[PDB]
Amino acid sequence: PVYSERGLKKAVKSDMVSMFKAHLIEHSFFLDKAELMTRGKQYVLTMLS
Amino acid sequence: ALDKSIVVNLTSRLFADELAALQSKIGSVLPLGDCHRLQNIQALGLGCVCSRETSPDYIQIMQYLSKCTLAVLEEVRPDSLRLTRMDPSDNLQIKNVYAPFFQWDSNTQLAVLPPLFSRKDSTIVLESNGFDIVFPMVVPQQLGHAILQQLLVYHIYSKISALDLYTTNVSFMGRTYRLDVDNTDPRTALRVLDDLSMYLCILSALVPRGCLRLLTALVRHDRHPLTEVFEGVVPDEVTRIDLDQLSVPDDITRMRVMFSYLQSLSSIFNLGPRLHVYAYSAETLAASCWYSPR
Amino acid sequence: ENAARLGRQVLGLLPPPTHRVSLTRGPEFARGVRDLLSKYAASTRPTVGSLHEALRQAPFRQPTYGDFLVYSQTFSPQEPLGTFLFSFKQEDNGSSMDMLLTPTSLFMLSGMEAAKAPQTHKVAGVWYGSGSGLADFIPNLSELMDTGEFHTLLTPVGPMVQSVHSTFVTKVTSAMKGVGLARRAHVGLTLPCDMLVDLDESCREPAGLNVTIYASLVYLRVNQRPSMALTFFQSGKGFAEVVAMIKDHFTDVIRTKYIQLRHELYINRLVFGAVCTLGTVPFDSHPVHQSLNSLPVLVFANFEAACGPWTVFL
Amino acid sequence: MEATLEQRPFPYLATEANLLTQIKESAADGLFKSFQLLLGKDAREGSVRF
Amino acid sequence: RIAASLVKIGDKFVAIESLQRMYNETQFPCPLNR
Amino acid sequence: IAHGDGRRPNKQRQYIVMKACNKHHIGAEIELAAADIELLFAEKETPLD
Amino acid sequence: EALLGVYTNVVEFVKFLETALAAACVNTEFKDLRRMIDGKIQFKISMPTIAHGDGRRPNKQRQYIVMKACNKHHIGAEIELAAADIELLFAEKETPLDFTEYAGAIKTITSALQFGMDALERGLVDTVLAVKLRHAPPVFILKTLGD
Repeated sequence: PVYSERGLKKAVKSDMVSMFKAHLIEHSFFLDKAELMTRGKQYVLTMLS
Repeated sequence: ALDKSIVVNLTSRLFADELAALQSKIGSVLPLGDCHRLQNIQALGLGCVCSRETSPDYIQIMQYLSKCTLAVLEEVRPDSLRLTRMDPSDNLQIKNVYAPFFQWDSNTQLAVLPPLFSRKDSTIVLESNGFDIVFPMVVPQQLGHAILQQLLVYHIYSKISALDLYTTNVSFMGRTYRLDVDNTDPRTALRVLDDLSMYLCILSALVPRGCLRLLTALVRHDRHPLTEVFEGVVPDEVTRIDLDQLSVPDDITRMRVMFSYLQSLSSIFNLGPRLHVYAYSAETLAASCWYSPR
Repeated sequence: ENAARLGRQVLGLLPPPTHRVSLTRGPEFARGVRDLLSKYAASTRPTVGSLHEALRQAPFRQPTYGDFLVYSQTFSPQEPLGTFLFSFKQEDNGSSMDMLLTPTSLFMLSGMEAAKAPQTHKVAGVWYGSGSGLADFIPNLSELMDTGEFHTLLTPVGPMVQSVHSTFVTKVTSAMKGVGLARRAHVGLTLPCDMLVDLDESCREPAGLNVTIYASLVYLRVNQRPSMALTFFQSGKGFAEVVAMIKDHFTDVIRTKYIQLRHELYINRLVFGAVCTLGTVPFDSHPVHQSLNSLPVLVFANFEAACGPWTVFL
Repeated sequence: MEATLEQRPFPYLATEANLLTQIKESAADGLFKSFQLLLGKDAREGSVRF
Repeated sequence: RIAASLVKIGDKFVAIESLQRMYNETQFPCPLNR
Repeated sequence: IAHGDGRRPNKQRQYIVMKACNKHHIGAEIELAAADIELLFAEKETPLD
Repeated sequence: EALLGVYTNVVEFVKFLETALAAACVNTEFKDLRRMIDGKIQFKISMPTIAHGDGRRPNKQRQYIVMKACNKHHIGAEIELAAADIELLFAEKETPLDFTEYAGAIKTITSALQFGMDALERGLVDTVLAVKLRHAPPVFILKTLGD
């Protein structure tokens, strides 16, 4: 709710579309990123929780 | 009975200097924003429309003033301001406080006006809070219209020129007063004058021919007490309409249509709301008026 | 037994008695003041019984209903309850009749264009099969629009409360002051969205106690014939602004009107419009959109009616 | 015949879960069809008639 | 009896609240989201 | 929340939400043979029958 | 056509004396706060000194007069009640359909009066948290002033 306490005006919607894109590039295919990450098994667990 | 009270919470304890300036203004009408009980100080006074950094627009302030709800101050604490408010028909007590003093009596009208004669006298600052309470002034209608008379004269001639005894001074009975029109925005005061120009070249288009002839039988022949602006020289345009004959069934329409555009000029010579005073006590300066908006 | 049930209903709706504290005796003053202060202290606490005692103080003024009597072909049986009512009183009829004009029935007398009114033109034709039964009862639908005297004949009345429609005579009850009680619910005034033009919409003005509804009746020409157009407005900006705001709405009409008056000048032709003051809606009570059979109709609540004389504007 | 909303005074039941999160926004941008707001003067049980 | 999640910070015991639940029910913005 | 700033305080609010069912249909298929239904009836023949 | 379920929120709130915020404030509930106008408690605070034997003038005891005041906070909750709601609160009832109509006016008023009483317990926790934030300077100012 911290993003939309004020209500979905025109500047909040634009501020969420930038966050659908930033979460789609980084955090997608998260179980395939666990091999290359040295941290690994704790990244999946904070993703899946 | 019903409740009507507006307490205004001071978020910081105001000083001892500016507490005496508020308590001198007790019983003074001031317009606030909303009709509910707990009110912020930044919606208390008239200072939202009469700033310091920008040029005050005395039409726009007065235009703003017949929108608002109006309240009467009753108690000034160092922590709070308690105000009763004004129902649209309720007998309420009021006090004559304002510094250009004018005598009131019973069966008079009053009208709430922007601080026209002195802006600095009305504005008292709360530097312990960051806001300035701008009081209006309440003035009877024979004087209250008379300032709107003199202010509409000023925005015509000062646009012609761009002198300070005729265009600015307001002649009350036995007194003259200077208006504070030095640094003003005229952009809405010319909007009223642009609305006069439509009615005034309509009232000139249907002047009755009989009333033009009653001047020419009186401006040079006899003495009337208020015709003395006109001397024995008649205007040059009155005789250049006199040249045709009189006719009653062409002047009944020129009076009926002239009758309706004089009712329409009460949308262009408006004061604010009215305060029907029914009692007055000069030993206390404490009247008791009867409120009516519009 | 059944007469005693009414004794409990009348004696439960009576006003509360005024406190009679005797100021001449010693102990009788002490026991009368104590019952003022044992009773205000039980009207201040937030318990339910203190709120149960607080509403019997009823300073209510009342609506004053007017009983009209209209021909049934100048007034539809399909009228929404809450329609505004006018009265056209040109002459003295031989019988005690009256002509009540709703704003969808005054659309057929006016003949204003359907580009202005797309939805109330389809409605005003399906209720009025020819438009002749209205226009036959006014013999001066051209001489009252030329001279500019039609607004002098209408008196505003109020919203509609009851419509007993019959074959030849329709009984119409209005509410001329106050909030009209149906005949039991409170009837709010219903205007179409086609006619009502807001002024409070914008891209911080004071939240005043009250907002008013005006009625403008505007003279103009269509098909090189005299006609008119009635619109409704809604704002609480005080009388000096709104008359200056209605002139901004009719900027496109006056500029297309005096192209013809620049040719020829009659003094019957100068008067243009008239603004009435219908009534006062309370602040921020938003109107609820409704549909009829699809007619967008704004119905208000707590609309008490007033009556202002028609003041000219131009 | 579609199913419609009705404001009749039903005997409503009590749920353990809260419902209040994101309701004020979801009226504006429609999370769900067929809702009706009720403000202060009109949020009550209607008078039963039949 | 008060319910609070206490944490030890060096030497002191300090409770930790979060009042965001009473502002998310009433749909007012929480004052700690400056 | 009732708080005493310069707000206009909110009255009591109320929402009403309507939900409805969603119908679903499932099909299946059985093809029985001709002679299967035919010889379901006659018996007391030879033990091969 | 069916009616498969009928459900409704029930609001519960942890009041002010059961939150952990009362570990940062002392709560002394007074009977009628409208009786006293301003609290003007005056303190006489005296600091200690170290006795030195250097060439300057000797150490004198010191007092500081600190004048702590009381800031008043006012809270209002508004409640709308319908006119037809309370017209049938006073009314005489005998049929069983008017007992279950009178139960709709006693469960509306007492639910609109636990509305305004709940809104004052939410107003305590707001107007303590608004006080704690108007007297909380940030770290970067106070870390070097606190040393």
